[PDB]
Amino acid sequence: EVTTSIGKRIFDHAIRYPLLKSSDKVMLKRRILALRRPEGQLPPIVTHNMVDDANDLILNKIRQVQL
Amino acid sequence: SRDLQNHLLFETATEVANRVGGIYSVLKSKAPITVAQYKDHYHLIGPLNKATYQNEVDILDWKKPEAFSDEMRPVQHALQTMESRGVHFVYGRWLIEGAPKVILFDLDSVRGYSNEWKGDLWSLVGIPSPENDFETNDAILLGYTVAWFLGEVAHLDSQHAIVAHFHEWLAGVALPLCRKRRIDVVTIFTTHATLLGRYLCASGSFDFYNCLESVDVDHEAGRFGIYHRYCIERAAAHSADVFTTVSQITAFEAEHLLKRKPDGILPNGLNVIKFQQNLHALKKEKINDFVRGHFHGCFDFDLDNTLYFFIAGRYEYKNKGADMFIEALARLNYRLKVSGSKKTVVAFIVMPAKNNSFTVEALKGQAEVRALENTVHEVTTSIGKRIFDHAIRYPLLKSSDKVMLKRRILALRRPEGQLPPIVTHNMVDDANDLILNKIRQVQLFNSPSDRVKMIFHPEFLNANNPILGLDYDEFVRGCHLGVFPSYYEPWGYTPAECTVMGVPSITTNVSGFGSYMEDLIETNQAKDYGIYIVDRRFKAPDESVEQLVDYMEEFVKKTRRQRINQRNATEALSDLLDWKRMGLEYVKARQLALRRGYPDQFRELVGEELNDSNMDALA
Amino acid sequence: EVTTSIGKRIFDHAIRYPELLKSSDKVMLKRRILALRRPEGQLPPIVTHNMVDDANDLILNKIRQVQL
Amino acid sequence: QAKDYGIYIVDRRFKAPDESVEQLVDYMEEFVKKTRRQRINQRNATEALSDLLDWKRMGLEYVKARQLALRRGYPDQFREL
Ligand SMILES: O=c1ccn([C@@H]2O[C@H](COP(=O)(O)OP(=O)(O)O)[C@@H](O)[C@H]2O)c(=O)[nH]1
Repeated sequence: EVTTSIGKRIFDHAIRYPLLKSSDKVMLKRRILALRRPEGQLPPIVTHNMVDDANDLILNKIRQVQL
Repeated sequence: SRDLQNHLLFETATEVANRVGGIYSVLKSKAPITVAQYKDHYHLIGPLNKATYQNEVDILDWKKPEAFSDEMRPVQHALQTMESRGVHFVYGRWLIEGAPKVILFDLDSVRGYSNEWKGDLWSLVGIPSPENDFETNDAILLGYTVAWFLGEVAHLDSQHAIVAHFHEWLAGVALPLCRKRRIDVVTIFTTHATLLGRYLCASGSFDFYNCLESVDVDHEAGRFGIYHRYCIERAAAHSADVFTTVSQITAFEAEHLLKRKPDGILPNGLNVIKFQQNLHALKKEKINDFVRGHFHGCFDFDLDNTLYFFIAGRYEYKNKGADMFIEALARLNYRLKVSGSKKTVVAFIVMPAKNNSFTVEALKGQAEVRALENTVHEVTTSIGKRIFDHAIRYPLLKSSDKVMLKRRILALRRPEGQLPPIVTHNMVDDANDLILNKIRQVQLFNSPSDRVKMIFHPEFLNANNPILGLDYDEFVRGCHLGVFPSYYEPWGYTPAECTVMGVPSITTNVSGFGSYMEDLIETNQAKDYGIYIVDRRFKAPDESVEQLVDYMEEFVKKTRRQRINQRNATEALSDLLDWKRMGLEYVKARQLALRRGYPDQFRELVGEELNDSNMDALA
Repeated sequence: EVTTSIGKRIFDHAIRYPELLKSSDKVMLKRRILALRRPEGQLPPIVTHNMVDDANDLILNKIRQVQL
Repeated sequence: QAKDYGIYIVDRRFKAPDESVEQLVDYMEEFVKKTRRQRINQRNATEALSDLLDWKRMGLEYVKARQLALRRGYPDQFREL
């Protein structure tokens, strides 16, 4: 959204002769905050909730080899 | 010599920088209009929600001298004081369209004073209330802190006069305080619904809008446990110079239930340009796609000649009037059989419920169709090449193709006298859920004799729904008619945003929105502007129901070109609803406060004496 | 346009259970083919353009002189 | 009603050569001065007038011309029918 806005502003200037608005910064800065990692929290090794997590063979191996 | 012209604003409620209700929106959508008027002299104030606040707020260091101008220095110093005394607060911009500056009061950093304060309060009124009220404690801690902040601002500032606006009882403690301390600020109070009003239509039943002149003064607040709270609300309403509500209908409760005719009305705007290729024709097709795989196996009708009706939002079964909708609907089916009509209505219900995600039965549908689609598409671009090639050389269905088509069709069969469902989900409490129960009773089971089909999707829509692949704003543009026949609805953003999206909607004169709209359009031109207002105040409940059914029949029985000219008029109405116009009504109320508080300073400014007894009166 | 009808037609049949080239289409196709016939034993050209000195232009005379 | 449904009929039979020109300039000037709403409506009125230009209605005159021609060639023959 922010970039096709830049697009129009740029192209328009060019077409009349002879970039980031505030509104934009406000929303980008929000999208970034939205993305923060909950403090020493690590990228998961599963993508699902495991019915029998503590026993599942694969997670157990991954845990042991410490990745 | 406090300045009336170049003056300052402080807006407070509990929903600043943290969603809790709909006020978070109102204040938010309002932002950029109000920030344009005031720039750095506008400040939202509210209690800090230590969880959400960091995603919501750009945290700022107010201590730097650049953090306020020389003119606004006083607030800096009010804050200096405010930290000195061990109150802590977050200062910064709210991260929303408008970037309005905000003050967030750590209520923990003052729970110390709690006892002296919870004390000073009923001893400024009556008798205290159980510690079983995390709500009012916060309400109070907040009020006292805010009052305290205003005192200091009025103490240190003398350039500008200060308007302090307050939304809803929870942020209304600060108000008695300001009268009873007689501090040099002018106060406005907006209720977004009465507290007494919510409880009375809770379970039941009192011809609410009818027998409320005739309602027990206090005892009624007493029996509901709401008594200490009513008193804050009542206390709040009376202390402010200006008393307001959001809709004409809400000012009828306000007057009788809190005993003060509101000096006006602040109806909720939207920023229209946040809503405004043919969209309708295109989103309709994404709906179509779900209707196809939902009615798979038994598809007896023309989607070319099918109308989409929807009701949507928080699952208030009777206030939202979902009762009348499912009812008006069964009746509409009746009428439509008799007149042997060829049209078909699929009605949607988008109210969230306790669920276990999508019925297997439903995911097979939107799988097998996505499947048939691919095959049909594969078979046809094959035909394409074979045809074009023949043509290009001068001077259709292969076997391989038939084999696979015939499979896709078998895949789609209906499990023998099995009927298209009325839900799309597995319902946690199916046999009790109010909506299914109604649909069952009026016997709409999507029988192929039925001209009205019912579908209930007990989840807010999200775009990557595997079944109904739309954002709700897409789903709306997609439909034909929105039906929101409410009982209790102080404003009701749904019908509003629905209208703004250029979709015709049925509303009711007991709906905040509906009331405002009735009192806007000249009665008859309503229907043709694509707003149907259904009277649910002066008619017999059964009379109303029959009026909703009338409006429905009218809509069905309409030529494509008619429908269009209506839609067009509802787009044209969208401009009436933008903040730019509803925002003047806030300026009317503040200017009231600025007068009533500084009358001679006022009469000196305008050069003459104007009427103060009511908002519009003064303009 | 012809084939995406054929699509719609097949897909509608299928979802509706229990020469698909409708002769409106059959016509417009019969037409766009005729539009392609090469005017009596004339050959696909060896230039795309209305050359000026058509006759004395070197690249051409050599194509003709090798009868391509 | 012509103006609303999209047809400006400039008078060029009666009026001057020149007084027609000022009437063309009128209709144009009139049209420019519409806001972008008034316009979208006008276009909606126009498209609606399409239904009166269809052969599916206009043809009925060709249907008459043919009938009259029969009547006329076989007058009493026709009278029976
Ligand atoms: O799939 C949906 C359905 C509804 N809504 C929103 O739910 C909110 C509730 O509407 P309203 O403010 O009128 O309150 P309600 O009528 O739900 O009590 C509205 O803003 C809708 O835009 C949504 O975001 N997604």
